[PDB]
Amino acid sequence: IFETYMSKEDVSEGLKRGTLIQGVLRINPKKFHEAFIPSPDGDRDIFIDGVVARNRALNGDLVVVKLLPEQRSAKVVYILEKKHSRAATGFLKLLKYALFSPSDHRVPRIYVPLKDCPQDFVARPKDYANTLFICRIVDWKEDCNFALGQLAKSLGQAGEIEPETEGILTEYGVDFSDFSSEVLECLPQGLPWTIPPEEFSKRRDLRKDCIFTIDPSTARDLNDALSCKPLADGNFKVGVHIADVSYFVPEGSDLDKVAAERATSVYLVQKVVPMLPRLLCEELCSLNPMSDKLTFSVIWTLTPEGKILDEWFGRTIIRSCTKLSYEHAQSMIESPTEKIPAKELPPISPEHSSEEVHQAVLNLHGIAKQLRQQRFVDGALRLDQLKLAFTLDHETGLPQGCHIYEYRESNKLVEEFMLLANMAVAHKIHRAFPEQALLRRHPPPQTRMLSDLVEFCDQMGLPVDFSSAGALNKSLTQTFGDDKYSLARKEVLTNMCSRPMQMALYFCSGLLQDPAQFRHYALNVPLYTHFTSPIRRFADVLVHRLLAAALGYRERLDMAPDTLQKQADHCNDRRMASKRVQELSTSLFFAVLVKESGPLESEAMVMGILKQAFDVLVLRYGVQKRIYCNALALRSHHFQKVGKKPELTLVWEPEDMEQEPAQQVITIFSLVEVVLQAESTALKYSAILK
RNA sequence: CUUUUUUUUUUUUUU
Repeated sequence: IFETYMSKEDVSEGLKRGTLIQGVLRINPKKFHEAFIPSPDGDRDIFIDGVVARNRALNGDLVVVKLLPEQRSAKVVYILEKKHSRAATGFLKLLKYALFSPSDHRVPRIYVPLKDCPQDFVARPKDYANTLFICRIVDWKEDCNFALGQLAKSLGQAGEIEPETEGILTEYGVDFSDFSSEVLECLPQGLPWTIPPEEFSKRRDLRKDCIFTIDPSTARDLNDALSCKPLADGNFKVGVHIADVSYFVPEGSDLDKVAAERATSVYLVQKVVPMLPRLLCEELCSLNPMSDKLTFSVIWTLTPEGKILDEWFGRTIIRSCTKLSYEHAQSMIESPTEKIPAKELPPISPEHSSEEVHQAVLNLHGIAKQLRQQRFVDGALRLDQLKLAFTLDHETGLPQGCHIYEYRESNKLVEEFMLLANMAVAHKIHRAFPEQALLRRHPPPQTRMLSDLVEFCDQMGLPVDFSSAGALNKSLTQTFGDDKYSLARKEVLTNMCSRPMQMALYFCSGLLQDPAQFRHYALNVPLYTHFTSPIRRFADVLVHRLLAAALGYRERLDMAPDTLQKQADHCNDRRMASKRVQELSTSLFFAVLVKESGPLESEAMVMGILKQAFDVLVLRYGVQKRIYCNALALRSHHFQKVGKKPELTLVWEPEDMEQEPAQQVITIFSLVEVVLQAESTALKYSAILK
């Protein structure tokens, strides 16, 4: 039996008086009996014990609590915003009712009436033990330990790719359905679409320039293009061109409401959930080569060291000549003084030659190198962990093998100019409208648990400092490197260092009072926004509208500073849910590859020792498994610590008794060899020492 | 009714 809620007027009175504290609930996955909300001060988080004192609140919901008299303990007394999707995936069992158990251990256990269950489930239920179901919570009583739910549908067989993919898509709230006819009725009509003739005067015509895009090979939507031209005085004219999406998305139409509802596109291993209809996403706005397109552009005149001497914003019309990749661009970067033959090059428009593209990407790389060096001298921080990419089968969709996604120079050449374009646009739209502008901000990391990393790195002979961000980056660069063990050292230390960092936020400039909170911590800039990808995000469409209002092409936005804050608040959770969905898609496909590729042999580094287990990080792939002594064939094992440094001694079992048993020493940053083997569970495997 | 063990894994760029 729980406790009833209190009135909204009493919530407001006690929240203004100061007896109640609001905050976002976080629920421990490994032990569901405890919950945490962040403190408004910042000293230590607020504890909520039990399931009863959580009071029907779910993970991610923004609740209001009251502290018990005496870590400080509180109980949930009200819920303002229900931020959880209230849906789950799981299994149906039997005990008037039937039991539903979700896979997630934070979601409670659900009663479903047998009217919702299918017609042959009550008799012979043995075949419905590996069937995935989607169930939605609709009501939870004050006197029931179990929620009441409605069964949506049957997903499929548990352990497959598409039932689990659609289940994890549905559990986070990603709308992966199709667009209604009231959305496609706002699209432009006429299959051979052409540019209207009144737009040859309000936009600048750059059809004769050398214009190119550099994008991955498995990409159908293109959001940006680049151009470089050498001047006659040793300078460069560099132009960045962004697809004009806001011309095709008017304000107030249902297309704009749908694009604001699904605030971003979700990219998975096998497919993509878009933001716009396929016409706008793939033909009209996506800058395919050999076609005239309407863009919105920023053009600079830069020195060879990359210093701004001129700036011009404005709407233009381009015609791209080629579509390069990240592999051809590396070929022309790494062949500076040799003509690459045309057999290994993509097709190009006949108006231009490959010499122009070759010298253009050489000049852009030359500017981008100096921009990188100046940005990291200035104090930018970059904590890059390891990401892997799979190779699929064209007839069944199963993975064949995974490789390591390498961050080459062509991913930096684009990134420097995109950061330059965002840095220009943020300054322009902040000096134009100081009370309505959409910008990003990164808070400084938490002071409480950065100190724990300080006392951890005080030991173990590691000379790092966390006084700033550029100091942290220069310390992680200039301590160890260029080895086979030092790179694993770098990976384990980066994995520990990325834990106290906060998450970046969209915000409106008319609600924060001081300019200290406008700062972006990791790039070390005072102003930042997103502008260069309007097909993938809706915040860039908002920035396009604001900058077109700032340039005098249209009237000022008629939206309040609270509407922009609400839209940014929606975009933040949409981005977070999208990132979580791609993480689980990567985990799903790796588990499928492990099960269908036998045991996998790799090396690992120990990053944590417990009494009966220790945690490794697999170097070849990038996952963090746990190894238990119960699965080991040892004679004995002993745990020691001296100077707060853990120590594990393993005494193995010899194959013959006429020989002294071997010894194994396990401490932090130790290189071991492991093998990954799937087990009888559908989506589970284990790591075992070899 | 629920895991072979105390929460926080982030930033940037392109898909």
